Amino acid sequence: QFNPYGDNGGTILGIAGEDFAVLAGDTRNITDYSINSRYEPKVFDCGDNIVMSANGFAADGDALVKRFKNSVKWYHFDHNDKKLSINSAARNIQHLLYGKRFFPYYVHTIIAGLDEDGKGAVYSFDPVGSYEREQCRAGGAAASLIMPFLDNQVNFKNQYEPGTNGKVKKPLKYLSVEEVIKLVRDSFTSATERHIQVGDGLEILIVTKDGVRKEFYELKRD
Amino acid sequence: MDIILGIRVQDSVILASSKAVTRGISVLKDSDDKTRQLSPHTLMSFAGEAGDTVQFAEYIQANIQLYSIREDYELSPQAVSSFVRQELAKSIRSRRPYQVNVLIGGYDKKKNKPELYQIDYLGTKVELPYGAHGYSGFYTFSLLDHHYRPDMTTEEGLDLLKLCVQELEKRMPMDFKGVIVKIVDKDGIRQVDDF
Amino acid sequence: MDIILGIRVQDSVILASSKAVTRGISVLKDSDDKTRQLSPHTLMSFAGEAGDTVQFAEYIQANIQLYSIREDYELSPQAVSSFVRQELAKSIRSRRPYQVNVLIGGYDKKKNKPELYQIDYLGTKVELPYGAHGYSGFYTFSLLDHHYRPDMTTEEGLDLLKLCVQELEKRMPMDFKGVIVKIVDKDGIRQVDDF
Amino acid sequence: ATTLAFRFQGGIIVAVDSRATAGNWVASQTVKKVIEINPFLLGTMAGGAADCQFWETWLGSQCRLHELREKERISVAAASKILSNLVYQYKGAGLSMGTMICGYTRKEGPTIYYVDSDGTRLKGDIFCVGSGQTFAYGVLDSNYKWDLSVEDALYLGKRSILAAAHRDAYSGGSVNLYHVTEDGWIYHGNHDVGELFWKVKEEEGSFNNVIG
Amino acid sequence: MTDRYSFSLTTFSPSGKLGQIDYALTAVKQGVTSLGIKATNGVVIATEKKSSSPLAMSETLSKVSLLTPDIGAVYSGMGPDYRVLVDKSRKVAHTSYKRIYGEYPPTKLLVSEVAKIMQEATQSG
Amino acid sequence: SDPSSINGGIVVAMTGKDCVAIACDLRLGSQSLGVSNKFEKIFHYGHVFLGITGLATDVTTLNEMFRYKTNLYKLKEERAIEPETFTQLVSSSLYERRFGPYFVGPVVAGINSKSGKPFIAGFDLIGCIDEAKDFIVSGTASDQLFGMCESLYEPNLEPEDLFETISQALLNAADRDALSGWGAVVYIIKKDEVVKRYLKMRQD
Amino acid sequence: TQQPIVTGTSVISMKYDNGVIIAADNLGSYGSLLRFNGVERLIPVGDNTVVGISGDISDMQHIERLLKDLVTENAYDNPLADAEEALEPSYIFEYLATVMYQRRSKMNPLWNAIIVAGVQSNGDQFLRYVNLLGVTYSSPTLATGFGAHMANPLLRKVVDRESDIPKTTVQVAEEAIVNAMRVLYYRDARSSRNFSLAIIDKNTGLTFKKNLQVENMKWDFAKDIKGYGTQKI
Amino acid sequence: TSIMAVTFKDGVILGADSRTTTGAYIANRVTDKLTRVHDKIWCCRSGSAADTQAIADIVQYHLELYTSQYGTPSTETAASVFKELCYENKDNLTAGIIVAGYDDKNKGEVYTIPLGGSVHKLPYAIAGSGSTFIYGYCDKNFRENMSKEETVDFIKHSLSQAIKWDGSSGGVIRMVVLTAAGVERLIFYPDEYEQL
Amino acid sequence: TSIMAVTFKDGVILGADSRTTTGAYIANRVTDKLTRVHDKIWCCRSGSAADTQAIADIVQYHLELYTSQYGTPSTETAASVFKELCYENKDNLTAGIIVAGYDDKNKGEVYTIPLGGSVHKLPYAIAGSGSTFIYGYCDKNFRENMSKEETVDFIKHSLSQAIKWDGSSGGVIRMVVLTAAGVERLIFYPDEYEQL
Amino acid sequence: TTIVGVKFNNGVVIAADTRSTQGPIVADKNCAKLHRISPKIWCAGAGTAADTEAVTQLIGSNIELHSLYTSREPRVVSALQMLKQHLFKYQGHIGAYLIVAGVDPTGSHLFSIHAHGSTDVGYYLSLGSGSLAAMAVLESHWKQDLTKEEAIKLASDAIQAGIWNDLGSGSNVDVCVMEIGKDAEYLRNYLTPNVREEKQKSYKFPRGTTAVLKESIVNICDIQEE
Ligand SMILES: */C1=C\C(=O)NCC/C=C/[C@H](NC(=O)[C@@H](NC(=O)N[C@H](C(=O)O)C(C)C)C(C)C)C(=O)N[C@H]1C(C)C
Ligand SMILES: [Mg+2]
Ligand SMILES: [Mg+2]
Ligand SMILES: [Mg+2]
Ligand SMILES: [Mg+2]
Ligand SMILES: [Mg+2]
Repeated sequence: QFNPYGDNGGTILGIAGEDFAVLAGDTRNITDYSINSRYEPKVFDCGDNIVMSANGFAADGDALVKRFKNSVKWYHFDHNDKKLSINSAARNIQHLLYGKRFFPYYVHTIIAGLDEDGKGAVYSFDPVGSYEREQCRAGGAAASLIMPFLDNQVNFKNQYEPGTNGKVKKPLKYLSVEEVIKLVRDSFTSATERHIQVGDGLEILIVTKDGVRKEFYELKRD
Repeated sequence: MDIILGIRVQDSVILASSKAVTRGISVLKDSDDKTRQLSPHTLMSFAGEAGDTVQFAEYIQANIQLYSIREDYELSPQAVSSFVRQELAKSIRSRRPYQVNVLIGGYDKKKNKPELYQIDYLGTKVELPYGAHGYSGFYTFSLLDHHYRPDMTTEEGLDLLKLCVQELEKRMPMDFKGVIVKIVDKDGIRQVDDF
Repeated sequence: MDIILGIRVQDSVILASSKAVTRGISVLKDSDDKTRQLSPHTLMSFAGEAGDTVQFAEYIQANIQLYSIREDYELSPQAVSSFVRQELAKSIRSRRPYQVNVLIGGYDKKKNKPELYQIDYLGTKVELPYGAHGYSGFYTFSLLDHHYRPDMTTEEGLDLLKLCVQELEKRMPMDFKGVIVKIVDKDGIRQVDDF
Repeated sequence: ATTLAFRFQGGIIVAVDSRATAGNWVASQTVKKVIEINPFLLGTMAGGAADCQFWETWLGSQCRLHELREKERISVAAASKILSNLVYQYKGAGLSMGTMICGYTRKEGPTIYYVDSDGTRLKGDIFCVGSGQTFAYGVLDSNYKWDLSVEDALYLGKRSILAAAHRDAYSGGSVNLYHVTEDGWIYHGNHDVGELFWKVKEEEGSFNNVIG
Repeated sequence: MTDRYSFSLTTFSPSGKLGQIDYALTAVKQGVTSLGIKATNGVVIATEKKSSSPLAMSETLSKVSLLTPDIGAVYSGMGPDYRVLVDKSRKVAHTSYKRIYGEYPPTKLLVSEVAKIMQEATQSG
Repeated sequence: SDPSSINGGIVVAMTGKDCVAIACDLRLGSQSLGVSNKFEKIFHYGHVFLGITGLATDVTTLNEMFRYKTNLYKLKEERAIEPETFTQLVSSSLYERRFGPYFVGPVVAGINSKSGKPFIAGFDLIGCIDEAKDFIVSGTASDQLFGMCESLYEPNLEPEDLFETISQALLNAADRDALSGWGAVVYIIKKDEVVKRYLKMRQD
Repeated sequence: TQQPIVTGTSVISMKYDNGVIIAADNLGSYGSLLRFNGVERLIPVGDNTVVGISGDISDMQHIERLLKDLVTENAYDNPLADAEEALEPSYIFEYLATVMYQRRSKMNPLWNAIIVAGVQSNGDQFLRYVNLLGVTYSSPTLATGFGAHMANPLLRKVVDRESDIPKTTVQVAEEAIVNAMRVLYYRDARSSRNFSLAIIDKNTGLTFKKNLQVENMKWDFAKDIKGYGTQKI
Repeated sequence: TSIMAVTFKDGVILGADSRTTTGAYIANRVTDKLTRVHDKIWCCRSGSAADTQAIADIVQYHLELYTSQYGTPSTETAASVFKELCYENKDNLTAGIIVAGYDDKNKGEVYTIPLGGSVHKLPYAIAGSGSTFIYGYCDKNFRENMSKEETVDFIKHSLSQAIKWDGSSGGVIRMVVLTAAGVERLIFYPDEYEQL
Repeated sequence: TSIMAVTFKDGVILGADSRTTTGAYIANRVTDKLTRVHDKIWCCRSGSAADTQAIADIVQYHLELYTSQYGTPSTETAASVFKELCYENKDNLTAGIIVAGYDDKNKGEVYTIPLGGSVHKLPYAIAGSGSTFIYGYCDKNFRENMSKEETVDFIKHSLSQAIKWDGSSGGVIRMVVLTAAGVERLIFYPDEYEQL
Repeated sequence: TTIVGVKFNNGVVIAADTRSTQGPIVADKNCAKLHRISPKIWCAGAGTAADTEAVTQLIGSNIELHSLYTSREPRVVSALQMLKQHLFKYQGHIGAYLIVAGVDPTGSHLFSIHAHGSTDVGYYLSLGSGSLAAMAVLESHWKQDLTKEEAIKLASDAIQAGIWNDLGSGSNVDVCVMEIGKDAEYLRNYLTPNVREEKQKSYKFPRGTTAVLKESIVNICDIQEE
């Protein structure tokens, strides 16, 4: 019997800062126990200061990104070159995903950018289009390895102030872009050690008011 | 849903229908009215798959009300039951059939006679002095076979119905949260508010 | 069978067990006592597959009574519960396992303390202030979590138990025909004949 | 998941938890399970997250079109029936939905409709839906009165979700509270279950089984 | 056939003596001398290679046997009985210890196992 | 249906400077229903500590089995069993049920009384020994624990620093698992003192 | 939904400093029966692109006709059909990739794994993969089927990352490809000795080599191997 | 697998390819499928490699113990022992074995034991997945009382074709010659037999 | 079924057995599997008898309409029409067809269309259940540019062996010769070909 | 898992990677896959890890007793025969796939054995999920009359191919060289090409960060005197 779905592995991570947002993902593409590519880009600049990744089944992932990029193009044609805000992009992607409710895009989608007040924004989608604005979200193979670490080190969960013994929580102080990138790199280094589908390379896209910047880092290739 | 009973006496038809609505683990409601007035002298109770029951009942209700307005005339209980049967007989060979069983209790103003019709989801129609759907008949028909008389008063019909419900409450595993009882006679349809 | 509840208060353990026995379509009995006295100060209630429940309970009862005679001594509730757990843990990897869940309510005469043990058919044992098997806990544990105090009197324990049974009678689809309630304390085991 | 809604003297209380799971894995603790259909109508999320989100936003669009055409607020009866008729068209295809459509109008008063993906539409005073529904029902049934104050009703809804959050493995995170009045709904904050549990335990004397 | 001797061949006499054990000790007494001495940093065991014939290659007959890498044995008495006991002692060190704990048994416990085998030949049928 | 995830729960063990730490949650459930918040999963036989996750009936049975065996070991050997030796005993005992196994994830932690060397080990349900230098994880949130440990851990942590590391590893891993939590215990083990600490955590 | 009937095995390929190499054997299998021994599975498109295809041969022949039709269609009302508006490797791939994903979305796939090898207008090397699921990816070395498991490891030792491409000559690359084909012949039970090899170079253009054979094979050591354990004779 | 045994004037010769596959992967390209159960009694194995090795080992044990008690066994006796194991354990075995041997009294003999565990004495036998493709060729080209050189050519040509068409067959062609003169091993490489 | 087509110096010859089975029952022992789609374009059919008849009838219709408009079709054209039907309807067909024809420009040509609906131009082709047993023989004995008599002997001998080993094949050997001289039918009976 | 065996001039070498996995998760990053059956008979295992360990130790135990009984150094063919008959009896349910190598008074030997009980002979062999990557290297560089140094190089290169290209394999290369007339040399972590880079951040917490409910001393000591 023909199985229209596959699993290309990969792991992605989006984090929203105070006036910036990052969307990171490993560059390894796999089927079963083989490596297809050590560098196959997975996070994409979609225009209008929006970055996107659709992780899981790469054929569906490429299709969705392609259709969203196309939606941005036609939004400009139809609405006098108006900038597609991140919230509007998020609602649009819901309809793209739910349009195939009964034959879904087998992906976990994350987009990142800035909201209309200039604050950092990350949106997270399930395969059939349910979505939420979030501060922090890992997706894909090693998502279960990364999220608990982010709960602890980004939101300071279960951390209290010394001397008070559980009475006073550790205050939620804002993180810089340099601080976030450190946590992203350590998240992926740790995931690479314990997950066989994670490795080769890490590509991070950073979004600010100035535009979209890229950073690349090597990961272990075993 | 679960238990729906019907009994045709001398001058009226009495329909009894359980109040419980259960969605798997929990009883979501204990005051549900499993019936629709199709016309002033015709009442239909119903039980079957969730959603389809009410959808079907209201669909029938709308069609009969449409007929009533168009012709300025109330269809006979026999005519209404035939219309309902055909809809279910059509439905059974559809892509997704209505999983609904009904009782139709009506008073024919032309013949001055009460009439009770039993129709299952296949479109199987029978006119009866008393009837039921599901497992209700298994517990109640032996009592009805014994006590029923065609010349019973409405009050005697209600008493025989109480005995049927008592037997159901004793031997049935499910708690159906009592019954709503409605009477259909020459003056129309009314609900017995203490049962 | 269906619902079995247990609550350990200040000076006693109270076990409540349903009275219904249903074989598929009909309720065959409404006065069934789903419990066995293992020793003068130890009571075990049980629920699971038909036949296996009583067979297992009486088998345990016989073994504890044998121990009592041999040593002229009553085993502690803890000791009895451990014996019962091992039997079920042995049973789960047998050719045909005992499909039986139990509650063991006992008063330890050495420590002067009531004790309640919950054991499922796998041999999973836990000591609790209150417990249940099947779906009973889903309806009752929120009430017990709210009202329970370790210093409750027996009368307060019975009142909290009544509230639990009332919630079960409201939201459960099945009619379990009420409960038999038994108290285990320093004076032994007795049945509350009005509940 | 645990969602409830109940009618009372002061209108409707809606209370929900915040947890979403995929198997044993806790996907999110910050899920918004109350869908703000419009400033007067609320819906609850249970079953399929997408199915609830998508079709209850869609419902908001249909309600807006209704009042543009009819120059009058849509009734809770009519709003709930638009949704139930829609999901009934899809019956068999695999939609998963269990929701309470809640509103307060002039002609109806406070009204709650349980709508469900196999076509069920039930009007009622108290509804609970989700994996932790049975736990919440216990607290609701034993403490509910029509003549509850807005303050006490809000607490009752909060306490009932807490009960479910504690016992049900697939419920938790935080509690969202809403109070629906005739002039619209009023949000009554997000309440972390972790902090709420200890606070309630001390103040109320409940959960003596748990060491704090 | 079948071993129909299911009864003890060693029994208490009226004086409380177990005859067959006493007679086994007499056989040991006739055996060639062997000895053992314990030092602070080692143990030594020794015996005479009493060659039955000069044509016999006495190197092929091992009176001193390795049981484990850290345990050795020597005897006095009936050579064939010793040889089979060494076979059983080597095996029991594996079956009742090394295959369980992943290490060789301590001296006292291997001795205990050999002792048990010898006790059973004193009571079994 | 899957026996190893009916009851839920987790265990984690870590090595530090002249010390080991082993920790577990306190939940026992029946799938979605929480049943007990006092189900401890760490046991000890002398100075050797054993954590066990998985099917709760097997957890209890194996504890009783290893208490049985270590008690006989001690009577015969005239000394307490060591972590290295006990690890082999656990492996042997699990593999004897090769085609009808106990549905568990055991974790051994302790310090060798003669060498003073810290020791930890993990097993699959069938006896395969994972003897890691850094950390061992087990249970329904083992993925989460791997993620926490791999980032939070650093070698040669002092006892009171190791406590913070392992506690935060357990807590945040459990809060991303529906079937773990409802309390937690941490053992800090040194050559001749052991401290046991119950942690405050969310009760959902 | 169908099943493949007549099938072709591995297609292997790699980038080198001035272009790309691609290779595939000449066998059309019918299950375990080595049915057809003269099947060309490398199909050139113009003078800048070679499409290598594995899997179902009936679908390969269909794809071959689509590519032939593509060339005809591109020449229509196109004065620069042999110059600036000639078909690029990237155009040919994107077309095929569209078709493959559309067909899988209708639950009626072309049962193939495809590698498009070529050189673009600006001299850039083009090498990308697409299969029956519409899954696409690029890499310095690409291989299908058994080639993915056995050829890639060998080819990745020559070009392990992007920066190794300019350091790799055509002689070294072809040598690696030819060795990989020998290894596949040793170890793939659905392979043949006869194969085709194509080089697409930005300077020397398209070189298409037919009727190549696996040579320099080691078999002599087989004479010393006896029994399966204890047998000496 | 492609295996065969052929009787001729001076005795019998066994032939086999050397390919062992797991699916489409060649797990061993230099396998020895000609196995010795006695000095001048050999067999060709096809089917499960585990099963046919287990069977052959047991037969070798049986014939070794037979020889110690009763002297050299006949080829018929060896075939019978093979049959007993294959027939009685037919539910749990996947084994197709050709037994070939040389007596001085009986000279060259060939027995084939297919899946069911039946025995068939033949002038020559073919078996294995590759044999299907050479039923026509072998039937047309086999003669009785061929010379050694003719028989080697017959087997070489036959297995050449079996290898050519069967993907599960390949590698070298191994042969074992059984005569009064003794036991001779032959090997033929791809460059030799592919050009035939 | 055992079918084949062989090109030779003067053109092409098609060959076939005459057995049609339903399970083990021979439903027709004198079947004609050599079917005419045009004057000098014929085919051999294997697989579902219903499917291959339906396909052949449609092809004959297509080539008749082709001829009325464009004159005599090539053998390649006929093969293409067969392929179009077999490929596009692969999910609902079980058909293995060999197409053979004679042009004056192209002379004798043979095309085989297996299950999938692929096309393969060959010097000769074999198909049907019985073909498996003669891959070895046909490969060893086929030569290009044979005479008519040699080609008849090659096909007769080949199908003889296919019939001998395949239970699904049997009856008479039918042949159709396609040359410039015209169309000649040949038939060979069991008493003739069994003694070969 | 990638395991190989390579024959050379005066002996045999085996090698293996050090990654053990449970699904897509790496359980142990430095696993020991080279198993000692006897001092000069070693084998590498693929498949179910408990099975490869258990079957090695059982046959290793019985080989030791056999060596003591016969007063002879163990032979590879004995280990092979005992392993295959044990695995055959269990009809593949014991999932042990082994490469068995060693030296004995008969000479140097190299065999493979599969879970169902079939064995093979060869000069170079590979097993596991990375066996195809490894065999590609072996088929490209193997020759007759390899030296000790050439064989170690070839074997480790074959493991590396598995490490880099097979997701089931990773971390380090273990080697064991068995030469005739010499002690077998076990080279644990012969190569280490996968050390983790330093992390960007230290995650050491401030003391008192975790909330505690109760503290208590655990009595690990026995019942005390007096
Ligand atoms: C080499 C990899 C392989 O040859 N095959 C991949 C399958 C991996 C097996 C093995 N892993 C284990 O044995 C793990 N335990 C395990 O799988 N247990 C099974 C289960 O389903 O839980 C039971 C016994 C059926 C263990 C490492 C936790 C493995 O990693 N093999 C390696 C090599 C031999 C170590
Ligand atoms: Mg790898
Ligand atoms: Mg939790
Ligand atoms: Mg919870
Ligand atoms: Mg058909
Ligand atoms: Mg025939």
